[PDB]
Amino acid sequence: PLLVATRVIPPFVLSNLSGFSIDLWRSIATQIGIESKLIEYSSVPELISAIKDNKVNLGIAAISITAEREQNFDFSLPIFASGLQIMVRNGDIRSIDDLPGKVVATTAGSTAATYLREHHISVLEVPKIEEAYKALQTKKADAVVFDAPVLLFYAANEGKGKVEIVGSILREESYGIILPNNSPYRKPINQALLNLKENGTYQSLYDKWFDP
Amino acid sequence: PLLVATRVIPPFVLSNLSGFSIDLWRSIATQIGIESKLIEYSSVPELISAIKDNKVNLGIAAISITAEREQNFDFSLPIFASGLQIMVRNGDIRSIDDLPGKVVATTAGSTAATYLREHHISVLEVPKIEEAYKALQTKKADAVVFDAPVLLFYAANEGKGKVEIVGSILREESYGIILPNNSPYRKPINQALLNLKENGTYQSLYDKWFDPKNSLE
Amino acid sequence: PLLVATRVIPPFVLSNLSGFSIDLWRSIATQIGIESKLIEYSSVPELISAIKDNKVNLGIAAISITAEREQNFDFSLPIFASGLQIMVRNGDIRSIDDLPGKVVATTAGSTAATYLREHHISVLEVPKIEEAYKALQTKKADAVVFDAPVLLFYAANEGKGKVEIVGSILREESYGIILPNNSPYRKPINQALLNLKENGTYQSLYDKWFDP
Ligand SMILES: N[C@@H](CCC(=O)O)C(=O)O
Ligand SMILES: N[C@@H](CCC(=O)O)C(=O)O
Ligand SMILES: N[C@@H](CCC(=O)O)C(=O)O
Repeated sequence: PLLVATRVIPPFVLSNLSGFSIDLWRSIATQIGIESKLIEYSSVPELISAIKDNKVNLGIAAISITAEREQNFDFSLPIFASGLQIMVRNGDIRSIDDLPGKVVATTAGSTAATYLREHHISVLEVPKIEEAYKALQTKKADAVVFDAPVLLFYAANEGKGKVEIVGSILREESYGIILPNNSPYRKPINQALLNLKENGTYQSLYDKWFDP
Repeated sequence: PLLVATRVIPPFVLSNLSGFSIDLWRSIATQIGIESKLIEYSSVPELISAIKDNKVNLGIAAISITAEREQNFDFSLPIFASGLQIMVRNGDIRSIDDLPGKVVATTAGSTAATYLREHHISVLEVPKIEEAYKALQTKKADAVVFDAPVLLFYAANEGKGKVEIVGSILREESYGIILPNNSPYRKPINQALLNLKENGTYQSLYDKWFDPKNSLE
Repeated sequence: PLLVATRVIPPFVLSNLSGFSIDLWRSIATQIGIESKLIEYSSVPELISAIKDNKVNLGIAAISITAEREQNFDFSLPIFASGLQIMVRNGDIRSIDDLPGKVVATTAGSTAATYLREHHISVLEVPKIEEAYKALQTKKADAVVFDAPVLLFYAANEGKGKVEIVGSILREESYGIILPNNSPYRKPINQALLNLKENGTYQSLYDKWFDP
């Protein structure tokens, strides 16, 4: 059976195991005709090490496809469109223009953390995005920078009436299923994914988590 | 010097060779240190066969990534977000629901011809994109179904005030660079494209050939 | 019980089920002592996928034996000699040389379709041949290219006085019973067919359906 590394980050991955990426991988696994075990990891870099250490066959959650990651690993066709975005409390912070000199929360080992560090912005790195939302509400942080879809999902729910997404996408990124190089499952994964997109399953799955 | 198959389809590929894909490939190639020679093909299947028979090293144009093509060929990361859309003369056709029982023109060997056939719609598969537009005017066809980006360009230009685009995207498709299986150029192309997006080059190219508001994410 | 895929296409397969291919299959099945269940399909490609999906054990109608099909599937010995033919309204169009720039109607998924596309002729691909004939009479199409035996049958029947078969055979094609690769029924069917061809049964069936 295929060993699949995952990471908790709603609405793509939730535990109690559910979410967009979970339903998607399952539809993909069945599409191919193989069984798989989901192994949770605390962060993206940990999930990546699992790939590099050959502990799992692939990884899926809300993994950004980046040049640096593509350099040492491989990816399937994109499974979702994302991008970095700023979120503030419900001001003096309206865009990236205002970030220098502020404290911004985000998850450790994320493309957001890397982007913030490159811009020399003071960062409060937390293990789970949920803790960043708390830092913002408690005012420990002045803003949050993370993947647009995740922030929007939050604003649409728990964050309702308590936050605001400001500015434009600071960095366009798409999600993908990460794999080791020369993986024999990349093509069957892409193949299945394309089928799901061509038969209407991807759409149904999309609406379930992003279209009420 | 790599042999690169291309197919004329504005505004991605134009010839008087320019266009969005022409500029994108040039950047990717210049960044990788690769030099190339572009070879023109008359249709998508004709371009695919050149790849299949090892007559070229890869191909780029407005090539939809599909399950069927992915089965025998490889694709880079998507280079564009596109999809099929309906176009009629400026009626009784406003959406997919209005196609069955009608005749829709499109290019032979296109994802649009496939979509139409599979949905049991009568399709006039022409060998030349321009002939599809004609078939609509001549009324030989009731409507045309083709890539949205291409129809918009034709509409805002040569077909301005003579045609109209209707309904939403029938099916979303992304374009990619098609490569032979196990191609050693796949990863470096992906790496190049990713950097081009990260440094803004991609963004600038897109805005050069398209209108920001029409982006399909 | 063997599942047999069929497609309605007179005079080989007609509904009222009869026709040359239907009578031939019955004689073959009776001889091999096999019980069969017929399943109708809307197009040749649909019938083919039924074979590929193991949804049927074989297929018989007016199925052309081509390299592309033989590469992915198998065939019995030919059950008929056919070929592509041009039909016009009741002159100028007489060969492929007059088809450039013309609209030629035929069924979607057929060898005629593939032939026309490969020769860069505009082809109106309809799901039902009946539409092809209508398009010709309505002048939407300038001609129709389809299987000679089928067009001849039409011209003698519903088409009498409104159509004309012109020119010679564009491309010779034989019909066969299509099967999945490694099919254990190929040889017995072949054996059965040969016995019918050798004891006069084939001749009788041929005369019954193709005698002027
Ligand atoms: N898309 C982000 C998610 C990071 C996280 O899950 O914390 C990345 O791949 O870096
Ligand atoms: N995006 C279409 C283009 C068809 C064409 O260029 O004719 C495809 O890949 O089929
Ligand atoms: N002999 C044709 C028949 C097509 C049809 O029945 O639609 C073929 O095998 O393609």
